[PDB]
Amino acid sequence: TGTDASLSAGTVSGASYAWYTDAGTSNQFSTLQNPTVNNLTNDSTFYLLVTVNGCPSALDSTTVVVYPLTPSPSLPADFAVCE
Amino acid sequence: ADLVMSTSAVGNSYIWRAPNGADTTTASSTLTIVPTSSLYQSGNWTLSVVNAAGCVSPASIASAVEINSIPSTASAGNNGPVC
Repeated sequence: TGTDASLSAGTVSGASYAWYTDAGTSNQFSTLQNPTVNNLTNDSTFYLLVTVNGCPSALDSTTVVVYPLTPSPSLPADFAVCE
Repeated sequence: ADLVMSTSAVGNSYIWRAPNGADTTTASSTLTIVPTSSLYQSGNWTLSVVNAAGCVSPASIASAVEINSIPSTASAGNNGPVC
């Protein structure tokens, strides 16, 4: 939680790629085969479209799983000693 | 982009022929094609000239027209935050 991560499409010879932030390809995210995602704080999803000769394949959804936040370590209460 | 065709030939009217057989005419030596019309065709275009007697010249040597597609943006990144 809090760091960056990559997404990764498989390789199709001659294909263009497009990633969209939501389903229904309403808002384009990127054009890279292997784009990155910054600042993931919780689980999210990405949608990959692969296009060959102008024809898209079925939309490929993926989920980037975000590990949960870690607990603070536990130390004892203010202590005191003599020299 | 607008497609523009012209001839130096002199006549009373000009006949322009599209690669798919579409056939239009102009009153002058210059013709323009709007991207949304049925004439915005790539391929080999020809012209013939009509004189005052209604006699029509042999068609010209075809001039090829190439209409290119528009590429994607290949969205660029950066190198992350820079100190």
